[PDB]
Amino acid sequence: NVVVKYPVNSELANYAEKFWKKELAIYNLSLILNKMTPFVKRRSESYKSSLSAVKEIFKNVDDFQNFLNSVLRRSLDEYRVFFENYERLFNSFSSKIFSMRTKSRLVVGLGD
RNA sequence: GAAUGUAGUAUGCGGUCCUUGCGGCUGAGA
Repeated sequence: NVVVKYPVNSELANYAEKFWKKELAIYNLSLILNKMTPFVKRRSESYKSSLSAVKEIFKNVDDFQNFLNSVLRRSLDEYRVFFENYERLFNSFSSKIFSMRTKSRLVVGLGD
């Protein structure tokens, strides 16, 4: 088995533990990713806080992706109204709007 | 040696312009 420890303060430690086990719903992806980092420990006597390490605490990679997308999908309404406002911002200035699909995979901000 | 008063350092002024979080790495070994 594995042991998961959270470097966050008390109370919030238990709440984040409940959040990661899908016991309680999470609506903000940035918050759970950043301020609720799980330190998954493998058979080694260390707590690796890497994305590969935190992948282990799930059933598999597909469960990880589904959980992340479900967390993202909860905020769909607020993001929709925000996108409507942003599009209204575009229409104010005489701007040109075009839409393109990701032909291949895309990753921005890999180096932060 | 004798015999002040009256008075806003104020009026106008965008910490802005130019800068890809990029570079490199076999989900493989039997």
